[PDB]
This record gives sequence, C-alpha cells and structure tokens, in this order.
Amino acid sequence: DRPIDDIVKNLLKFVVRGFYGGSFVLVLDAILFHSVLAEDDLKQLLSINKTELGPLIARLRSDRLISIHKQREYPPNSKSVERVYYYVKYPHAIDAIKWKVHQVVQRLKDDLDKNSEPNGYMCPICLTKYTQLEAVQLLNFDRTEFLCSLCDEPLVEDDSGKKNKEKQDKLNRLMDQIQPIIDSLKKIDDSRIEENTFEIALARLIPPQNQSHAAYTYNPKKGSTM
Amino acid sequence: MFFIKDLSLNITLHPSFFGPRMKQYLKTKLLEEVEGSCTGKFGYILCVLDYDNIDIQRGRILPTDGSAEFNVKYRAVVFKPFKGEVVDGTVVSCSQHGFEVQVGPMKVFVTKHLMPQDLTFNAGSNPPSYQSSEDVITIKSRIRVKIEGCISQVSSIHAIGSIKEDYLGAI
Amino acid sequence: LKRLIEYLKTRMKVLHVISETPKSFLQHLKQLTFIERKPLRFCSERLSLLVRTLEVTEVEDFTALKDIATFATLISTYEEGFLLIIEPYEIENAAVPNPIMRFTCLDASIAIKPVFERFSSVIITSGTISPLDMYPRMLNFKTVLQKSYAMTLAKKSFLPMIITKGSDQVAISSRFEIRNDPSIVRNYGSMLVEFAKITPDGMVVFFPSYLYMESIVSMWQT
Amino acid sequence: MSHSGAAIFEKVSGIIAINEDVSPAELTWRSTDGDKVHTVVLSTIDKLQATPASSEKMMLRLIGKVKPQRHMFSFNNRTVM
Amino acid sequence: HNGAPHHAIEEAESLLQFHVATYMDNDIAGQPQALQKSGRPVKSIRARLKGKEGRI
Amino acid sequence: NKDMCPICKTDRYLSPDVKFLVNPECYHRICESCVDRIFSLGPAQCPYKGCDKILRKNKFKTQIFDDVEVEKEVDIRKRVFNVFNKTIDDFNGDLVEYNKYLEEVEDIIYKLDHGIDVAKTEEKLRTYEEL
Amino acid sequence: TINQLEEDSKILVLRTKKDKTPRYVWYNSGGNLKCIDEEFVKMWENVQLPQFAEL
Amino acid sequence: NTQPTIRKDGLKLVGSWKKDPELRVLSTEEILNIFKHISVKDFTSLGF
Ligand SMILES: [Zn+2]
Ligand SMILES: [Zn+2]
Ligand SMILES: [Zn+2]
Repeated sequence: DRPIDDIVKNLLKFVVRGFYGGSFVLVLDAILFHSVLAEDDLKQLLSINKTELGPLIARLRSDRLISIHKQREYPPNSKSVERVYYYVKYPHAIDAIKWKVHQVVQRLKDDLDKNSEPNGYMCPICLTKYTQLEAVQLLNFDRTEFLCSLCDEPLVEDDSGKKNKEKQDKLNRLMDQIQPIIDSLKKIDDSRIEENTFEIALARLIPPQNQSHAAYTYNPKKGSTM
Repeated sequence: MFFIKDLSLNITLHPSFFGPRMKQYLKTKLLEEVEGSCTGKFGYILCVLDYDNIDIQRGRILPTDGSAEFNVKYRAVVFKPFKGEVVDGTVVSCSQHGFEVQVGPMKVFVTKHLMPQDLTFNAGSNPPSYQSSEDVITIKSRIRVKIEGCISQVSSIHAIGSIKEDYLGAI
Repeated sequence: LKRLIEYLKTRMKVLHVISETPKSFLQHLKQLTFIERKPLRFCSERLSLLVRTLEVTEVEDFTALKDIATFATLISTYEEGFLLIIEPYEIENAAVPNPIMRFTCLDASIAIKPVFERFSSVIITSGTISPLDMYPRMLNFKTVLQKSYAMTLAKKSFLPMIITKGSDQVAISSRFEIRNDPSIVRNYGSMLVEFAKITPDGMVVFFPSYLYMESIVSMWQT
Repeated sequence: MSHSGAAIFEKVSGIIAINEDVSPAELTWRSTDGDKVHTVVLSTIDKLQATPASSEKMMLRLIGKVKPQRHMFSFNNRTVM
Repeated sequence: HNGAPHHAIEEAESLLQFHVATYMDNDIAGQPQALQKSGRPVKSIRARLKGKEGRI
Repeated sequence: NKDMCPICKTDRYLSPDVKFLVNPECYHRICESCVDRIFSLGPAQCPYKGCDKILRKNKFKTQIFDDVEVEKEVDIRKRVFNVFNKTIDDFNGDLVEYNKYLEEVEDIIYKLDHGIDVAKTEEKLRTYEEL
Repeated sequence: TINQLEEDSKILVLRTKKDKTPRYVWYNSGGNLKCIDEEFVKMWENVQLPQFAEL
Repeated sequence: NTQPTIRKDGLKLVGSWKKDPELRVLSTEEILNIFKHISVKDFTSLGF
C-alpha cells in the first residue's frame, strides 16, 4: 500500500532485530503483520505464554513500541472479559525510536567527554576514587607517593582515560550500524506521517485466525471524555 | 591576583584582656590571625591597610562565655586565585608527580599529566628534577603557569597549574 | 575562473533577497578574495582565446561556462544603472529552495545609445506607440518631430468597446489574487459564449498571463 | 485496497477479493485458515442490502436471482465497508 | 523488569504505598496498622512525635 | 564525506549543530565538536588516516568557498598578497612591468598551490617579506 | 536445517529456554539478527525515554 | 475536558467521570505529571 508504511515497518523490524531479542522480534512482527491483535490472538499465533509475554509487553510498552487499548465489547455469551488490543502508533513509535537513538548517542558522547580527562588515582584498599583536582592535598613531605587520608596506602593509577580510543571505536561501530536508521529517517522527515489510532489500524487488519474471541468492532459509549 | 578589599572579622576577645588599653590588644589579636591567613571567601589575606583608623564596632558579650564578640571592619590586600589566570612563579619542589611552583602565598601544583611529553623526571641528578630536549625545570627557577583550577576550603586554597599552553614556561 | 565560480556559489546561499549595485558586488568580491575588476573585464576574451587555442572538439560542457564569462564581463564593466538581485526562491510555490541570481538592466537607454550616436537619423515607427513623449524620456534621445495621425474613414471601421461589468452588473477584473473568484469566471464565460455565438469567422482572445490563462481555462472546462 | 478486505461469512473469518479482470467479475471469499474457498458469480445478483452508520452491528446482504441465494457478510471497518 | 499483569503491579504499588504510609503514620482511620513479631503495633514516626512522650 | 564528519562519524540529521571547521595547513574536514575534543588538551596530529602533520586549535577556521582546493588557493593568496601589495602607482604607471609582476606573483601562487617547487619560492617569499 | 537457516537470517525460530529445540518457524522478513553488538544492546536497554507531551 | 469527581479510598484516590459513571483508579505518576504541568503562578495562588 503506502511505501511510507513499508518504510516504518522496516524501521520497527530493524530496531527490534538489532536492540531486542528474538521473541520481541516475533511479537513485533506479529503486530506489524496483523494490524490489530488481542492477547488470545498472540497466544494462538505464537503459542506464547502469559508469563513469557509479560516482560515482552512490559518492555515494548516502556519503549513505546506497542500501544495497548483497553476496550471491552459485548459478545453473544456476554462474558465480557477485559481484552486488551495490541496495535502500533506509528508517529509515537518513530518518535520513541528517534528519542532513544539520540539519547544513546548523547550518552556515549558524554561518556567520551568523561573519558577525555586524565587518568586519576585509585585507592584499592578503600576502593576510593581520586581525581587530579582532589589528590593535590594528600601528598607526603617525602614527595614520592600519593597517600590516602584513611588507608594511608600508596595510590595506583586508573586505567581510565587511555580507553578514549576504545570509546571512539565504540562510537564508530555504533554509528555505521545505525546508518540505515538515519537514512530512513531522512526519508521519513521529508514525508508526512498520519496519526493513526485503533480506528485507523482497524482499516488495514489481517485476520489472525478463523474464530476470534475479541470483537474488533468499536463500541462507542456515552459519557466518555477521556 | 592581588586585590584590595573590605573585610569584616568576628573576634572573640577574652575577658582577661579587658584593660583600659583593650583597643591595642584587639588590634594585635586582629593582626595575629589575619596576616598570612588563608580564607576561601577572599583568598590569602596578606597585609592590612589604613592602620590609623580601623572601624571597630561595639563588642558583643557572648550569652554563655562572657567574652566580647567584636565586629572589626578593615581594609586589606588579598591574593585570590581564579581558574583561567596566568601567573609567573618559581619552582620550590619537584617530584615525578610534578612540581610545586610558588606564586605569592600559594603553592600551585603542576602535575605530570599537565606538561608536554618532552619533560621527563630524573632522580639520579641532584636535585631530582625535570629535563627536556630544550629546557629544564629545577628548584628556584623562573616559570609561567596557567591556573586550570583552584579548590578553596575554609582555611586552605590549593590550585592546579599547567604549562602545556604555548608561550609559557621559563622566561 | 574557478574561484570566481566558487564565490558566486557562496553568494547563492542566502535566506533573503539581496539587491545590490555592481560596485558593491565588486568591493565585496575583492574583500573576500583577491579578484580585481581589470581581469574580469577581459575574462570573456581570455576564455574565448583559451577555448580556441585548445581546439576542443566538444564544447557542450563549456556552454554554461560561457554564462560565467558573460557575468564576469557584464558586472565588471558597468557600474551605473544595473542591479543584482539574489533571490533564495526562484518560484514561490516550490518546497525546496532554488536560489537565482539576476544581473538586471534597469536603464533601457544604455543599449540603444550607440544606435543614436552612430546613426544620424532614425525613424521610430510603431502601430500603437502611445504616449509619444514617453520614449524620448525613457530612451535618452531627442526628436525633431512627433505626430500620431488620425485615420480618416467614411464609416467607423473598428469598434473599440470597454466592458467593466458583466451581464449581472458585477464588476470584473484580471488581478492575480482574485483569479479564483467564481463570479468573474461566470461573467467571462457567459461573455465569451455570447460573443462566440455572434462572431462570424474567428476570434483572437488575449489574457494577461499564462498562469491566469491556465486557471481560467481549467475553471471553464470544469 | 478497496477491492480486498477482511470479512466474516457464516461466522467464519476470511478475505473478500474482487476478481474483476476476469470476465465476468467474481467475488472470491478466501478462508484465513484454508478451510473453504467460495466464489460468487456476479452475473446472478438481484439485490444488495447495506447498513448505515447509525447501526452498531454493520452487515451486508447479497440476494441472488433464480430459491434465491443469500450471502451474509461482516466487515469490521466502516470505511472499507 | 520481568513483567507482570496489571493486578500484580497495582498490588505491589499499593503494598509499597502502604509500607511508606505506615512508616510515616501507623494510625490511619479505616486502614490496618503494621504489626510487629511480638504482636505490638509498630511505633511509627507520628506516634513517636505526637502524644505526651514524643520528641516535642 | 560531504554531510558527515569522518572523525566523530556524526550525521547532520542526528546532530544539526555541527559546523564546518577546517585546518588551514592540511585541509581535512572536521567538526567543531572534534576540535573541542582532541585539540583542547593540546597540539596533536591530524586524526585522519595517512596524515600526521602538527596542527593547532587556535588556527582552526571555517571554509567559505566550500571547496578544499579553492580554499587552498585563496589562503595562499592571502598569505602572499599581504606583503605583495604593489599597485600600478608603485610602478609609476608602467603597465608592462606591473603585468610581469602580476604574472610572477601568480606563478609563485600556483607553485605554492601545487607544491612542485615550493622550497625556492618559499625562500623567495621569506627574503621578500624580510625587506 | 532450521539451525543452518537461523544463522542465515532467513527464518525466525522459537526455542525453549531449557534447550535449543526448534518448535515454531516464522519467516524472517527483516534484516540480520546480529547487526548490533551485545554491549550496544545493553546501552539501548539502559536508556529511558520521556512521556508523550515532553517530546 | 470534564473534571471527574475524586474521592479517597484508604491510601489511594479514585475518580468517577460524569455520565452523559466510569470510575477508575488514578495512578500516582499521573498526579505527578499533572503537578509538574502546574505553572508557577497556579500554586503561587494556591499558597505553595
Ligand atoms: Zn584504601
Ligand atoms: Zn566530528
Ligand atoms: Zn590532516
């Protein structure tokens, strides 16, 4: 259908294959294939456990990858269990992905900044850090070794600071692997993204099985001003 | 660097010095704990100006000690360092960690991470010092240091210096 | 030539329309890079000589290069009466910015001055040149005699008519911002249909702009 | 897009597709699980019955011509229907 | 982190809220109090502050 | 590359605040962030592969012409014409002498550009600016 | 066969935690499953994103 | 939006919306986000 929809599906697939485990890929591909899905639909298609989907749904909700809808309907047997519908909010998902990748690269830049300073001095008996600014006043009159205030122990040099090139190589290895994400968001930001919801995702659904316990038709109610 | 400032000190004069000439005792006690005293608020207070008239207020008897708390307001020359200020100096001591350079009242430490790599430490020579392919740093030798940072306690101020910036070092 | 082209490319990147004199352009050019007016005034001749002496068989990728030489010879030789307009937008409806640089003739007399000084007597004649005295002011030359003849007719051969309102007495106009108004479309359409019903052989219809023509034809066809 | 859509026929899920390029055009309902495939020939269609937006359950009825055949279709979206 | 139903999350946050509240004030109307192993109520902050033998 | 800084690898879409900074000596594309990273501690060698010439942080600037070789040309022009400030009035109206002087200074600018005979031309420039 | 197709990034396999036993197979319509190193996966899972309105 | 009636249940707060009633438990993080959305003059008028 929409090439932009195929692009954002590729976004979701690549980010879940890169930064998430295989079961997360399975549930995300299930939601991407069948647009609206309930918990029994996932348990039928994937043969997944409730305790197995627990951490998966929790992590995908915390990362704003899967939107949950708390609508209950009225079946003919009237056993209206509170079924939850798992769908995707495409602008919310791409905003969450963009924010997460920007925060990862900013935190790595800050780690590179905090690695850019000189090594410092460690006290291994007390396991205490010492920067170059605060170790000035702990020297002896012998002018030989850094003596701790508590342990009175010969301080040792930190191995930090010399890992500046290692963190730079980590940045290089992150940045070229995330290059498809940047190239795809270049096309996304130059395009218009429609705000989808449960009703919009109902227009492009694929049936998961023959008999679904949860009805996909929206039931309006009077007095709801959420 | 050097400033001229207006300071106030709370001096706890003991009742044992409550003589008719108590102003002289108060002045001597003021200059005992001001000259050379280090304060993180105002830097190293070195000398006191305007000796002919020093504004001495009415001293407060403490509610449980009986001693008189005077608020003496004076004018003095101070040496407060700032990070980003370049100062000259002379090296007073050296070690493989780096060298202590004396600027005014302050022993600024230039650490082994803050000189260019040409300078190397040696302890076989007397005195144990730093030498490079173009210059040497020994005791009582002129040098110029940039203050990268200073830490100020209630009664001690220590600064960290560097010579990695160009047009620094020995003059 | 290469650094002149790169200076022009640097002058392209702008967010607002810059209108400036050739002298200001040359002064800013000289301050930003060491290019004088004198080599610019011979740049086109030097480029022609260099292309001739190299005997290059294909010159199509040099063709736009000629434009630069033209620019290098125009804005350098003249300093009064011309302008330079740098626009970040060539057309307003484009999403992507497409900057353009227009070296512009403002004095219409500078091109026609060698004609009036070289030749001793010219006979300017147009069918519909009016007013007569506008042209000796707009073009710097003097006229020994000006007269516009009144054609003599036994009967009124041509019938000039002015239509200010439509059939329903609604005012009509061809201003560019009101080209989307339905009412003037109704008036022009009914007028053109009635005249086409009565015109014997053939019409010529003149519109003020081609974009206005496209809009009015699209609304007539819809 | 308009020619294909998820549907419920005889309380059985499936996909409605329009085989329009073939002559005559057909309405092919395909089972999601692969149980049964049924094609409706459009040359023997008599009446169509639709539901409005005010109806809660939205439902389509196809009545054929000669006992007339009745086909009874549930779509889950208003715009697709 | 390891995933739970919303009943379990609501129950855990209610238990945490109850623990914080009884740490701050054991005497809450309409609410059970925290009890010790010996069977006495937990002497909370409010009980240690209000009354005759409080701090004040 | 054209868009991304090859040292810190950051792209323009991710980091829109990067700026075009360049070394006047060896002319390598770099951003202001990397300049604040590596040369803030002190002078160092150029982080590109195959380049190790010494360069200073305060010497850094932005490329106006956006092309490397044209920046090379204009900066050699600035480096040469500061002391090569002769005009037609200095030659007392002699057009041919000024034209040959312009030809010679263009030739030495070209030689410092391509570096084919940089040594004697640099020595000539130093001896001229000493006067 | 499923094991060698899994490392080819052709199919997705659902395996038990007690032992690597293939039970259910889906089509891997996306890219490679090991495009991102494990330290960067930890870096991604450590970071957290703000709520809806702050973005 | 219509303001639901908020009442206390033990150590939690619940809210019932106006039926044109839907009663639901108000989460604490929602109240924290609402309080963060409160401008300075709003609680200055409230005395905070
Ligand atoms: Zn220790
Ligand atoms: Zn960079
Ligand atoms: Zn370089």
